Amino acid sequence: RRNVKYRRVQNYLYNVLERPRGWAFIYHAFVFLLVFGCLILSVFSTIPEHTKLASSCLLILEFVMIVVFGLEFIIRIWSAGCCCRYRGWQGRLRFARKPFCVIDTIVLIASIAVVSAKTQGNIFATSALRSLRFLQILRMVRMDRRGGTWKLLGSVVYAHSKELITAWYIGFLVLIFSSFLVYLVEKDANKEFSTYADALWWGTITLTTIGYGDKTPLTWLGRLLSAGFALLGISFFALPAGILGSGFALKVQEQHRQKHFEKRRNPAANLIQCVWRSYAADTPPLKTVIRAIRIMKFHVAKRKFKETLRPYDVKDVIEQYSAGHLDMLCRIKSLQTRVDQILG
Amino acid sequence: RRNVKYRRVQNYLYNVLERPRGWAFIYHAFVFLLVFGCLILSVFSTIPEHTKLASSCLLILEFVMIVVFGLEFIIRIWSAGCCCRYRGWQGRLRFARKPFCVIDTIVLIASIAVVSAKTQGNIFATSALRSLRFLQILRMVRMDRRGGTWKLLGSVVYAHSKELITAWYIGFLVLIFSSFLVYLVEKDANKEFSTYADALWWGTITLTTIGYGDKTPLTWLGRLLSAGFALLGISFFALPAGILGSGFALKVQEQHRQKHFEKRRNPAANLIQCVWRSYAADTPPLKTVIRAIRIMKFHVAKRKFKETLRPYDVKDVIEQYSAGHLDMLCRIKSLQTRVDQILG
Amino acid sequence: RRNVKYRRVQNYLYNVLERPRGWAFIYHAFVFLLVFGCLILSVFSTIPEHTKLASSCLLILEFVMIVVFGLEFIIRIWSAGCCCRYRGWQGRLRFARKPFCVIDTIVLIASIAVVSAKTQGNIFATSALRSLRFLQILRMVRMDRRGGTWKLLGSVVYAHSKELITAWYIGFLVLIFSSFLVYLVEKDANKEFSTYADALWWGTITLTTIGYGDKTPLTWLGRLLSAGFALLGISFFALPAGILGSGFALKVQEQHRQKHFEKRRNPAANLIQCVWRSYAADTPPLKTVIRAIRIMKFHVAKRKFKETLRPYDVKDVIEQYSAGHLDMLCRIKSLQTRVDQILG
Amino acid sequence: RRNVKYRRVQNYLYNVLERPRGWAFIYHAFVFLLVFGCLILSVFSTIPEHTKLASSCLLILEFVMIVVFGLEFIIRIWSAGCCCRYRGWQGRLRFARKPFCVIDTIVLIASIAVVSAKTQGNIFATSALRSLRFLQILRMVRMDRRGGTWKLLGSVVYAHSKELITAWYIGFLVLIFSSFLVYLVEKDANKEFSTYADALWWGTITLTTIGYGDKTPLTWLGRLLSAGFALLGISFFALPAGILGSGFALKVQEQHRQKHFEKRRNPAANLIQCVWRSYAADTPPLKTVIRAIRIMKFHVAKRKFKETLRPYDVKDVIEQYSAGHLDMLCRIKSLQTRVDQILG
Amino acid sequence: TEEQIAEFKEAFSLFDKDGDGTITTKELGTVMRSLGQNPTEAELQDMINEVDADGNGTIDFPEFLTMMARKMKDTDSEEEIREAFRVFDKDGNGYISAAELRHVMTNLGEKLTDEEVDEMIREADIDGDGQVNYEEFVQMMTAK
Amino acid sequence: TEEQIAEFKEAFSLFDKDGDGTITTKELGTVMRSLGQNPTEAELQDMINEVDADGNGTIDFPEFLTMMARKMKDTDSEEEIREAFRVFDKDGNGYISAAELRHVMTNLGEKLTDEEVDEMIREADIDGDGQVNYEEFVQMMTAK
Amino acid sequence: TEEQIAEFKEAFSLFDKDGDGTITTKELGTVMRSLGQNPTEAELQDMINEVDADGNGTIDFPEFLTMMARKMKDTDSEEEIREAFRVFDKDGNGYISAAELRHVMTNLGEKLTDEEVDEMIREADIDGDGQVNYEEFVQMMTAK
Amino acid sequence: TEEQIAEFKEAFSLFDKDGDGTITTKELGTVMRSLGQNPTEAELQDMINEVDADGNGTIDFPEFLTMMARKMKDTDSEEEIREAFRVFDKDGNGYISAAELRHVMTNLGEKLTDEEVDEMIREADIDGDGQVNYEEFVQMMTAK
Repeated sequence: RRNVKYRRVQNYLYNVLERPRGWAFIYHAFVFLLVFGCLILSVFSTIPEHTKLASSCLLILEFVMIVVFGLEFIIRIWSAGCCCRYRGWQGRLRFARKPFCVIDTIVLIASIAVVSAKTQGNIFATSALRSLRFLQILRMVRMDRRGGTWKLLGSVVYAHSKELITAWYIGFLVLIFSSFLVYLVEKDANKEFSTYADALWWGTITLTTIGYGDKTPLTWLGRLLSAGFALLGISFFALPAGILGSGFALKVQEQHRQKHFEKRRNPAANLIQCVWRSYAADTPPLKTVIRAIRIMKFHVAKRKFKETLRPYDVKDVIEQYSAGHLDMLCRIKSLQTRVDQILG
Repeated sequence: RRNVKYRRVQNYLYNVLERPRGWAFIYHAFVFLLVFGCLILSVFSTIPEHTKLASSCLLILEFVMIVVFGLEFIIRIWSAGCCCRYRGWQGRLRFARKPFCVIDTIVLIASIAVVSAKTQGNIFATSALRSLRFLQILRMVRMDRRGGTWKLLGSVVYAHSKELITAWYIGFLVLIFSSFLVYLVEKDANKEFSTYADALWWGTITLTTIGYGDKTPLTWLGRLLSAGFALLGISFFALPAGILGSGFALKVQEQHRQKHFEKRRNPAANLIQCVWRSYAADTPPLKTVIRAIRIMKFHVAKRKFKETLRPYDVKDVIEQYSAGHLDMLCRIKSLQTRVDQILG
Repeated sequence: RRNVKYRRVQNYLYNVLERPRGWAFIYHAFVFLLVFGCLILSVFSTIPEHTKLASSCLLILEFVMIVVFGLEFIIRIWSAGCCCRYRGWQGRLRFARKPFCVIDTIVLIASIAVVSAKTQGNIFATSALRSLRFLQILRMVRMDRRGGTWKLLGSVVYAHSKELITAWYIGFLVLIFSSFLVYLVEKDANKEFSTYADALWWGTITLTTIGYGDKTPLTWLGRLLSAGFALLGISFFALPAGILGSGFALKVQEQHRQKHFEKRRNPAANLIQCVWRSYAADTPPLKTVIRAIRIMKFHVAKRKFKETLRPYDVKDVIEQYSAGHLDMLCRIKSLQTRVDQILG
Repeated sequence: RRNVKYRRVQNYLYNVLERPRGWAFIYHAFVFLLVFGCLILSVFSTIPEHTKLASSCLLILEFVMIVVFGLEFIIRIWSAGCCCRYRGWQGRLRFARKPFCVIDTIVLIASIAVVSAKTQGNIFATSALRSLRFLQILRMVRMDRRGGTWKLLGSVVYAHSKELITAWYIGFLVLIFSSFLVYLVEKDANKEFSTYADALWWGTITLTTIGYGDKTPLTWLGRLLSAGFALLGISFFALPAGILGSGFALKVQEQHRQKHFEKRRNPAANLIQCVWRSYAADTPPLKTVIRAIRIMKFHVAKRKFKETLRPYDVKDVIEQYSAGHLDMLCRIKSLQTRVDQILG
Repeated sequence: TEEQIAEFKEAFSLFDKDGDGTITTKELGTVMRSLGQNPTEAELQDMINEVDADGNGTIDFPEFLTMMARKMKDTDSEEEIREAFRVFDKDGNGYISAAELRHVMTNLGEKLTDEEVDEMIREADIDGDGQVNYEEFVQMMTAK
Repeated sequence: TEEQIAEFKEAFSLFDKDGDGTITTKELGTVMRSLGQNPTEAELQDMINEVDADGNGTIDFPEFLTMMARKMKDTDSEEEIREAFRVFDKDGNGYISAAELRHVMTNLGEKLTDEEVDEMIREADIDGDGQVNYEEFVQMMTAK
Repeated sequence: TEEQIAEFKEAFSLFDKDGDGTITTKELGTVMRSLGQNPTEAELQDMINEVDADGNGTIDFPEFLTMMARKMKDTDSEEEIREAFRVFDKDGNGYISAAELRHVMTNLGEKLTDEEVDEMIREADIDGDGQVNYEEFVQMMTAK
Repeated sequence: TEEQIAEFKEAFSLFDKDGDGTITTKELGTVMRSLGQNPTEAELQDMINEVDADGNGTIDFPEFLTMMARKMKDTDSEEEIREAFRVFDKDGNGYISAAELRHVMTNLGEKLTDEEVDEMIREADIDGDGQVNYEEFVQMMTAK
């Protein structure tokens, strides 16, 4: 019973750590807050008036973070043995060779060295701690598995590359032209439109709707031109956010519809059954022939799985309809051929 | 005739109050304005120059609100007897046990106590009234039935959780990096970029397009970096609004298409007919057997209703197509089997 | 030949005026610019430094506008006789009874009276002209036929009423809470957060991303709270624009797909043919019976047209599929019944 | 072998230059940066304090740009001979007659003349160089083939013309009304709301969310009106960006679905085969008749290609379904006619 | 009034042919068979569904009286006929071409005899380069 | 308890008719054939799938005991019946019309005898202009 | 001109074979049957619809004269043939592979004899590692 | 090497049975008919399409040598088998239940004998409350 409970608790910990799902996310949320708090405290340590209490709080929270993080590292290393891929000392070393595991252990060691340096309290140590207080963000970086956020953003951006390039190109042209016209009408009356660089800064601040107010047109012709070009360029500069948001929402809807279905179940069952038959396969030459046939079927099932790796889409339903229509049509052709042979 | 008119007017009042539809919303709109007005007046009572007339208007409007609200409470309690679920004194007590009904009655009592305290006009009473003038907003809170707005927002946010997290994560990274670079290039020339916290405040104000103007880069390198990072981070920070708006619109379109259809009509008819048969069911042991059979059919119809609670979607139409295709194919298989038996 | 050319030119003018299409829009664009110019000039007449030349230009442009507009009014009245619905003096009077025609003629008369008053140049006349220079915008108002823009906006808003109400409600709650917290943390250090009304003004300016900068938090805790609540509430306040834009785009796509098809052609042909048969219908009692039958068919075709007034949608294609499936299934049922009778 | 390698390298260079795809875009990206850098340097040459080093850097970069650009021009002219359409000296002249090729060569000549004038260093030459430093942007302009960005923007804008006009019209009305009301309530207390033009400028700055802060309402009634009209008009002014972004995303999704399919393959094969048959076609009068028949089939295949130039859409799948349904129905009609003849 | 009701009663005498007072599918099927209109069960049932409102399949005498007492010269009839004609309009010029209408009437919808095609060609003005407006047609057929 | 189990055992004695202890498709098909209910293989198999959870096609005696020991007077039954009735509600007024229910019951869903239509018409109050509420019906049928 | 019209008339003499002056479905069906091209009613009717514009089913002599007097060496023909060839292009390199074209021509579209496959293989340059450009093919076939 | 090629040649001697050197549909259909595997034309043709790359329908001897010389103990095989097993995973706990796998193997996909079900039940550890991990199965079957 001891082995069963050991493996069950190991699997539960490996689940809550490496493959979060549902309430497990709670834990990660907690750790995120912790990291975030540290960052905030670091930001509050750069303010000369608040540096004292912020530094003390950062020391206490740095200790707490060290304890909790090392505990998490040890628990993750232990729970890596839930799956036999990382079982044993060799398997644990293979787990420790993962890039994010090595990133976590160097972050831990850097934090330990930071604590030791603060205990020493040297000037070079103080500069090193000020520089290395930023390393904690790497943990937050580790959260998205294999850069999922970056991959999703890149996929959506690349899908809409032409539209984004169009929006930015026309917005840049509008910016240049509007800045030049406002510069021409505002040269002599406004001292903040002395050069074209000033007008370009004003146009960038205006068409982005930032509106600092450090530069503003004072002449009425300048204000009319600013209003018209503001309407145009403001419409143009907000375009990328709308394009990307609508693309994200459409992708989410498509993923929901796709997930709703299920495709790889049959190829997975075929792979499992052919693997089982090949495993059970081992005159004796005829038995070896059967083994080869089973391995051949295994390779076919593997290729079918590989080709079904692609998710469902409109072409899949279209070709399913085509297959059904062709089957019906050919079967009715055979039926009427038989019926006319009967009549003939 | 008196009972019929009594029940009809009770149903009409219960409809306009508890289940608004069409012109009934007018009434609710009116009450909303009333509540809103009170809030505005309270806001105008905190201004020392306008506190006198605002307080007098708030007293008069508080009285009017008391009269109208108590009238609405009494009418709602009376109209709760339209449905037999809340008929009788026990049913009216059960209606009064509803959480929003008890919230409404404690709000009423608090307003009455506020009026009484103003009649007394004590200093502690004055502080209590200043604190409790905010309780009226709970009525406005009661409007969405069972937190419909919160549930809709949560559903849409959870559906797009990965995209929102991606947008916020990349925007936060852009904010950090841009603030650090602008801080580096603006340290010595600008006194409002003295610390990294100042640069972070500037970056938060800039990338959100708020643009207060209290902090702005003065160096030309700082302005170039600000322009580029402004374009990038501004695109990133507006992403959640676009994502959620497109998700809301897609959900509205899907709901329109779904509502267009009708699914639960047949299971509802089955439930009604089996309930009626079981009701009419009550050798005598054979009649009891028939009663048990009818209750069994009732349970099956109930389970069918429960499984059809889910609304229409792409899987429903796909499986309907699959059923139709399979029926056609099998029927033609039988047809050609018969025809080849005839020919054979 | 004179009558044919007369009617053709009348139809061409009525087309370019009342039912613009393609290059005809050019003309309307021109008139729009003219009206817009007048408005701009009026705006430039309120500036004391520019009032002289702006008033002179407005007089000249007012004359030009009078000439062109009266010409357009006369041409529209003349071209109303293209269709026999407005032919003759009675038909022209019926055309002149249209609400926008009477609006146009009162605008013309008001402009003529304005010119006459300027010729008189009285003080009361000057005030009347200053007040009535705004009436020209009614022409621009006349452009959308029967308030098409208002109807489209209302339809889309009503379709998304729940989502917009959710967005505004949660945004208002976030505004209230954030303003209260920033007021609490900014009471003693900032003189522009003296009262809660000041904090509410700041929150409204901030969460809308207007960012005037007249009120800004100076304390670091206030800045942190402002940043967090800014991210949240800014996401919330931009939601209605995204929701409505995505709704508009989805409606445009649906309208494109719907228009792509054609539904009312067959009911229109049925109506035309039954009208023709009834017209040609006029023993004699049997002929009267045939006339009654043709009028009966005409009423049926009219009802079919009325029910097909609704545009295509998902229910139409679904019911077409259902009809096709049922026809196939019943026909195959009959086929196999015949085949089993043959075998039996 | 020399000819084969010559043609292969010519094709590779013509591909990377005129028809970029994949890693070839890298090169274009590089050139874009170069052009962009020049522009930035020109902007930095208008600043009097930075004009010296910026001018020196612009001279060096102008030289580098000249060398690289002339090299690109020569390589493009040479690689134009990859396709036989531009082979030979006549073909190279025809290639040089392309509008963007002539634009590139006049840009090159203008840059050479600019360098020569700087070598001369005349005052009129200095003014000419200051004016003509902007010509480089024409290269960046050349990037989109035949104004693809402009055509895409125009198509999407025209598709959503009614919605954009509605949004702008209602936003303009809200702007006018809100500006007038704020002007009325702010006339006497605020010196920046002296005239209605000032109020219109404030409303334009506010409803666009620019928020310069140069004009802001100081009275509390003005602030309440500003808040309400700000919510309304801000929702209205951001509408075009959302509409156009959602339209772009929907168009991208539709293009993905359309591209997923393939339509013109069969008409292309038909055109190729009929062209081949007509080519091979050349009693002898009968052979000429066969040649005419093959040319007739070629014309039919050409017309089929022209009609299939239109991309896939909902009407195509609908008519495919209609054809399949009609084929099934008619075939079953024939089948049952035969079966009833057998039974009869 | 009296002439109208007399005509209605003398028509219904032949329509019903007995004291039943109701018209069945066969009751009017015989009428269309006498005129050679080739009645069909589907079209007759669709007509039946176009009169009744309860689905009982029987045309009530009060329902017939109510539905027939009113005339076809209604306000919305003009708009509906105008829209139906506009369905077959090219570029929205308010005219129906000779060739276009000749093709549409015979081919699209229920077929029409070419004799009646020559009839409506000669009924309208042959002048105007073979172009006829349809608004006057709607005006004259709405009020009869 | 004792009366309940005695009734259940005496009912299952006729339901099973032997010592098998399990009911097959034919075992209850004979029961419905005796009552003239016209049993069908598809509906019987759908009922079978509505009891078992393993797909073996046999109704287990412990499964029958568990599924039958509980009563139909559950809390969620009232809500489900209320929603089912609301499916056939017009404008959400909480009443079922005489004509509307008369049409729906006989036509929609499984057909019902007009005798039972008169039965439920006379069972409810004939007053109230022929309008009957259904909430009391749900209340009385949920708890029996 | 004179040679062209003489050739056209002597061809139409065999095409028509009498004084009718019009070609029916059977009129050219006999021509394709003489050459063993296996004419079909569907393809013949599709060809007929590809010439006429009124739908009457008869090819008018003036229509034939107009459609045939013009030549196939038009400007847009080059672009259309270029696009058709580009449909069967890999990576947009402007060349058609020997194996790719050999498979596509015989399998895709109307089948072609392998004899003509060897014919076009030997017609083009066998050098170049079995790769042939198609732009020159479009150039030579557009202007003949 | 020598043992491997000797085994391959002695297997292909029975596979081919003559000097043709190629396997047709009937050539292996006879092999599966001898073993009672019920060969089918569709599955045999699908297998044929799974080996060749030119579509000629003949399995080339060099193609067989290349495809067979490589072994199934590849790196991506482990990932593909892991994903296939994960397809039949509940809540992603990395284990396959006894009842779940027993139902899936026999019912879903190609049917399996219950004898082999008892075989794999007894092959794995009967302890652990009837739960068996599949990662070790992938590890042992990937490298054999």
